[PDB]
Amino acid sequence: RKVAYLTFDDGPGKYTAELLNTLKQHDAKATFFLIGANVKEFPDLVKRENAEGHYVGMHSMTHNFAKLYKNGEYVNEMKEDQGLIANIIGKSPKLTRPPYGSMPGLNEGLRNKVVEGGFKVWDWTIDSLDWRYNKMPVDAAAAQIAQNVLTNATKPQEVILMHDIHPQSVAAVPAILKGLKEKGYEFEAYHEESHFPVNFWHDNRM
Amino acid sequence: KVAYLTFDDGPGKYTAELLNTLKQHDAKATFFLIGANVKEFPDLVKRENAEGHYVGMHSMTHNFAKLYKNGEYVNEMKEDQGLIANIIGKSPKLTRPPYGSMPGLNEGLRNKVVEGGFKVWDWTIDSLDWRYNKMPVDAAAAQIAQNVLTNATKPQEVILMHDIHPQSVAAVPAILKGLKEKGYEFEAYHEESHFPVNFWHDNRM
Amino acid sequence: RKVAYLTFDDGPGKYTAELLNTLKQHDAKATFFLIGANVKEFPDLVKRENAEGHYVGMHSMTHNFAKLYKNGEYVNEMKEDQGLIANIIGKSPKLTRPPYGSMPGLNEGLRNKVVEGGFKVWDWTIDSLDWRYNKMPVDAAAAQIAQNVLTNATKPQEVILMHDIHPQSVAAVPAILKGLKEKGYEFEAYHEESHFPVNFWHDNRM
Amino acid sequence: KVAYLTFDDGPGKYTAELLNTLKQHDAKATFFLIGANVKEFPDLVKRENAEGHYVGMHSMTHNFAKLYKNGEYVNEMKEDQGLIANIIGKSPKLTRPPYGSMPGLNEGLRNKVVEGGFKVWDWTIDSLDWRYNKMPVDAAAAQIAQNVLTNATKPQEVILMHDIHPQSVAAVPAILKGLKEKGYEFEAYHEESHFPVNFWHDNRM
Ligand SMILES: *O=[S@]([N])(=O)C1=NN=C([N]C([C])=O)S1
Ligand SMILES: CC(=O)Nc1nnc(S(N)(=O)=O)s1
Ligand SMILES: [Zn+2]
Ligand SMILES: [Zn+2]
Ligand SMILES: [Zn+2]
Repeated sequence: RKVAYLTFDDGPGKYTAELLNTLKQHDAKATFFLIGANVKEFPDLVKRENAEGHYVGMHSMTHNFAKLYKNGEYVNEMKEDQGLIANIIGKSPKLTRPPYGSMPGLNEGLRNKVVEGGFKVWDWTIDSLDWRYNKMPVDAAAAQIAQNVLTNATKPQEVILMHDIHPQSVAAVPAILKGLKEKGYEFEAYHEESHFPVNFWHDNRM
Repeated sequence: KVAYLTFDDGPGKYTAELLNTLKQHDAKATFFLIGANVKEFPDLVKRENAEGHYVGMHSMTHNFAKLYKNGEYVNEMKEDQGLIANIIGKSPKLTRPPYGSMPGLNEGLRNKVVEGGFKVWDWTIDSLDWRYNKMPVDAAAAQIAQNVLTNATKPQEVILMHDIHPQSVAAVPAILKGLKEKGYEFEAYHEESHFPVNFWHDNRM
Repeated sequence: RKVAYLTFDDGPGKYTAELLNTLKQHDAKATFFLIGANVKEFPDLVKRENAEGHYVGMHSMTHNFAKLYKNGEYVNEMKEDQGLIANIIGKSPKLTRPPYGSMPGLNEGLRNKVVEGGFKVWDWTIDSLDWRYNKMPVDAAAAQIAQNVLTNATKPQEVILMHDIHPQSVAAVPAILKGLKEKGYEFEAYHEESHFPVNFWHDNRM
Repeated sequence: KVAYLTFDDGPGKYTAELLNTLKQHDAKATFFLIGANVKEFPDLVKRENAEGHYVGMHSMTHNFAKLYKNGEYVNEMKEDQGLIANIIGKSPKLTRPPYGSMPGLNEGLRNKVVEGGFKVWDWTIDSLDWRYNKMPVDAAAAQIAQNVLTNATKPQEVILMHDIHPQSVAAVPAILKGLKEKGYEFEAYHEESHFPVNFWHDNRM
């Protein structure tokens, strides 16, 4: 049995909504890591993502490496975010997705507090790199970002990294969805009850 | 089968001469105008719209830094619209980016344009008139025409030309006769007829 | 009457020679814009690029936008860069390729000095974007770089921008020669005997 | 079909018993060792080569930022190779980058690795042994075995495992049994047999 966990980072944003509709059409559930500023300006998008079966998770407030990691504000920022997410969906999500990835910012110090505070941390196994295709016709970048993801679905579980704040990205996801599904994947959201670790540090306390 | 003639960087001194050649061939075209040329040639603007041609927008400065690296595009395009609306009494939606949307019109600016209510048009055929500048008008023109005819192949096509260069205006009469024999029709843009023609393949425009 | 002007920027470098061989294997000629620092340290690659029929032209000494344009060193650096190249190959090439392209750095005033100094200036009609595919498998980067270039060869002449100093770039060169050839192109170097303008300023003085 | 067992981050506590199970099933493997563990367990290092396995480098600091943002990868690999040679009297060339070559081994570094004479190896199969750390070894080993077995399809396979974890070494016995049933042979790397296995698909390594 194969499962493909789509994750969309640094949202929600102006393309988020159209992306929410493409999932709807393929009966496909997904996972969202949101920056707290976008949580404030697009709050109906949060509830929609949630109301529609997807996991809503944290991605810090500032998305700033210096503040997150060298000053150690990761746990604070993820908490404050969870605050906003909760005043909006009525659950405190515990899973977080570090800006720029846990490697190497989330040192053993932070990782210890990460665990002390109740949070889990996801990285990914597949980097669509969608956000680097910002300089070409959109139908074409989409086709490449799709090829990028399709040709790396091998392991029964894969955690695909995307960004819902870029048009080429959302444009890709249809081709992705068709493909993985015909490769035998199912498109599930993260489930806290079902947690398993996925991080660059091999640290199975997250 | 439809062909859309487009004329950038005007109005200017040959625009008059050009408007007549279009009149005589019962040909409607499209004009993307610079604000300062709109300020200086308001007569030509009134006539352009008067004669069935579409009147559209080509910014205020035709300045690459300001439009794209400073994100003034939608600002300049809009103030340009004011200028035009004060002369023809409608506010046009269609903009043609100086130097084209690629890549100056980033995903961000492309939001603001969509949000501001504008479409964006590029072209499919570059007459390349600017190569034959300050050159014998008809020598240059026959070549400008030759460029255009031989890249006319697709059912619809949009043609980049500049009515501020004499060899360009000179190439127009011959282009009209050649494209009709290819089975095209010579139309202006219609806002209700809108369809996307942009390098980004961005169908929100 | 289809001609493709392959151009290679920031060279020469550690992948340049392999590229020179693929070119000889497909008996195809191309154009090289070179950085003076690379001129000096790979001088035998300059002499050979020239020796094998390709055009050798200048790409400045510092590839530094502030110095080239906001200080107006373009003409200077392009003449000094020429100086080195002449001392290796014995001709003073006329054609320059501005770092980051003439738009917008090469203003009315610089462009004046350019025309005054005898030089010509080229940009391109296709940006392969090769240099951006730095963060994925190389065989896969090449393929996208190839489709990027193959799907934009439309005009009778096209000037293709590439960098001979990245591995993914030279790997696309094979696939590209294959595809354009059956799309009807011939691979020539720039000949100053046959110069014509190609720039963003539409300035046919250069 | 040939199957290449690799063991990272060692030697350590369980390396010895692993070596008995390998010797016991007439099985040859590949060990990528860390310089501090080479200094601490020379008899294991000495033993590993002596029993026909390959001994390779997995860095000096297993520290992602030093290796790749500071380009100390080659340096740490050269120094590690040294420590290792002082024990087995040859200098190995095959390295296994901590955290895999993607994406920390840039074109710049991949150059230096090729210049310095080294190859680089990633894996085909990730045992995922690290998930079941500090867990019931019985269960953990069983799942770990399955993980690997359920991914044995390609004629050649390079498997990532860690001989510093009890659950991994415990899994090895059953892994050898399943793959030996799928007709695999269990070879060690040989440098004169080298072929590229890296995420970059850089066939210079
Ligand atoms: O989508 S995010 N959280 O902005 C990113 N996480 N890692 C990224 N890129 C690199 C190079 O680390 S982006
Ligand atoms: C974004 C961008 O401008 N890329 C480049 N344009 N020309 C380049 S050069 N001097 O290496 O060939 S890079
Ligand atoms: Zn992010
Ligand atoms: Zn213009
Ligand atoms: Zn390791």
